[PDB]
Amino acid sequence: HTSPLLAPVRQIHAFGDSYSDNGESQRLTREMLAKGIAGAQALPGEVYWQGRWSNGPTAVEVLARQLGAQLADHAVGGAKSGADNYYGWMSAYRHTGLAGQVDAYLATLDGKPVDGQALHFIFVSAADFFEHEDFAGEQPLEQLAGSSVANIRAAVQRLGEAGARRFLVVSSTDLSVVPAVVAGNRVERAQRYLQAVNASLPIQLAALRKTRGLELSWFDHLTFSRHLRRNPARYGLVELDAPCQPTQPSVRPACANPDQYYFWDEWHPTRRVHQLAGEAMAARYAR
Ligand SMILES: CC(=O)SCC[N+](C)(C)C
Repeated sequence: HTSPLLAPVRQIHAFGDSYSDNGESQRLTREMLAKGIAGAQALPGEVYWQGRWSNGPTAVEVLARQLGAQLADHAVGGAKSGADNYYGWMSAYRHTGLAGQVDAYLATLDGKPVDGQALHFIFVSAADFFEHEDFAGEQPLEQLAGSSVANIRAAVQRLGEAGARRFLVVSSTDLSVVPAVVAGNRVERAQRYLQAVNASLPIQLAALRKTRGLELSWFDHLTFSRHLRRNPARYGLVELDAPCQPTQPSVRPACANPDQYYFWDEWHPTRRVHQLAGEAMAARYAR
């Protein structure tokens, strides 16, 4: 039996990575390029919609629309769970990881309290895995997952310390079906990492929720994607594996029917999947 819906939401503060970013990586990389920061690149790039790492709004943007909430989206594409980014060259200008987004949010309150009614939305950890795989991190995956979990728990604790009371934390996504992971022959590594994060993180968050009297909702993105991918026609999806917009090894013309595709590029879902995800996340809350 379902439990009572949570109270309505009028303001979201979002923290996370390319699965949430609604323009920050674009703004920050333009700033870095202007300053001549060594190794800077324009992100996300030309085959993306209005600075989102997709062809349309991210899940948290759709969540805000569904709930009748204003969104302050602090998320930065590439953000790790700790202080820094997949893009190592950003650290010279800004710490854009979850920990750095939390520091910047708390430092910019301008003598105002944290809004105890605002939903603090956290969606991070994929970049920890992509960085470890792409640049040969030596940490065993079980230790990398434990660091991801610790970093997310520390973020919730630090936001709660400052006055936050309401959270929605998203699980790891199914990294094991990401086209770049499939192409890297890294399906089993992704499965082991995401299972370690998803078993441990909700245990840690439940303990913290009780200790600090928080309203903290857990969104299991893996259950969500397994249901979509097992029953795609129900959702109007046709292609679950091929990116609509190939970028590796080079950019090729986009598919004609992007709303029938799961993946936009080799790492990121389409606007259609972000829409279903944001509707699914909204299901725990009253409008
Ligand atoms: C989940 C993210 O923030 S990743 C963006 C894509 N990347 C792994 C190639 C940096």
